[PDB]
Amino acid sequence: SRLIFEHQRRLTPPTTRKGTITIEPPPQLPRVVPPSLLRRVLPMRTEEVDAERADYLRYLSVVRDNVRAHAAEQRAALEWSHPEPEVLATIPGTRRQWERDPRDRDFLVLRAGRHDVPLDAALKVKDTADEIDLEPVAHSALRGLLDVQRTVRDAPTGLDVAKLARITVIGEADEARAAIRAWIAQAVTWHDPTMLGVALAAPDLESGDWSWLKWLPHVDVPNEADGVGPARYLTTSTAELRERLAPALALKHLLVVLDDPDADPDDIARLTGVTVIHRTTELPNREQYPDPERPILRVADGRIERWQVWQPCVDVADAMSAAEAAHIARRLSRW
Amino acid sequence: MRTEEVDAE
Repeated sequence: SRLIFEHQRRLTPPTTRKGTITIEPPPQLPRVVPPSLLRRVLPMRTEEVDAERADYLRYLSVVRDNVRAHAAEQRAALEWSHPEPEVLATIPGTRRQWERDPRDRDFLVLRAGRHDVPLDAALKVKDTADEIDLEPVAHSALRGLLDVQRTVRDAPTGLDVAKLARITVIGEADEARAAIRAWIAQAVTWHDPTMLGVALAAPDLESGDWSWLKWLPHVDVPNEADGVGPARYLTTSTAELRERLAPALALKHLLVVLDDPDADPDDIARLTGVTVIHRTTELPNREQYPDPERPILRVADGRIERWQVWQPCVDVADAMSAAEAAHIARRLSRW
Repeated sequence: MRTEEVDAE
């Protein structure tokens, strides 16, 4: 029925030299004596301090170039490991499909869009002064540097799921199912179908809606045919999906999604990593400062605005379409 | 040492 895949090694994109770039503090406002016309009318004065200013600014330029190289490495890696939700149509073929392993820094991380990643490198200066006054035209430059070259511009974000255990989106219907299908495909595509599992419950499953999990062998079961479908956990009842997963519930990671806002949300959990996803109708208003785990997510036009006290947390969201996911499943069912 | 020096301190 299906072909065979062999565990060819993963390729390595050049990682980050995650060190501690250090910057020398500027000079210390050298005291300038009065010009004194008497000894200035013949035809440690400004010339020397200007020379020193120029030297420090040159040094600063060099450091800026180096940190930009580091930023280039970082964006290169992050683009390599979370491509845009169209290239993934071509990935199921080549030797990079199950290229994610539990030893690798990117594991069970699900891309959702592009915004400012804070440049994991250090950027620490060794300031040792007790409010001594530093030269104005150097300190100004260093300060104006340490704020714009510290955060990478729009970069592939990460909605990691290895330490969330619950995701609950809020907002319009299909805008939600978009980001959901998006990162759920991005998840299944990179990791061995023998390593992580997914579950579904929805009323109109086979209508161009959640049907598309048909050809999915990530939703599979061990030792069961179900006639045509791998496991076809794809259902409409909640506790029924639980029972279909009750033996599978026990590490193969589990990803249970629920297109139903009602029908007893939070009824399996609340375990040790098995993640639940549930689209909700409406929000809490005074949540007790939601834990970074099991958080709240609102879907704007192109934002995925987190819930904190609105901290958009994504400025351009990654959205998928239904038919695209359909063609994804179709292509991937081959190997 | 110029007067204008200490006056600056």
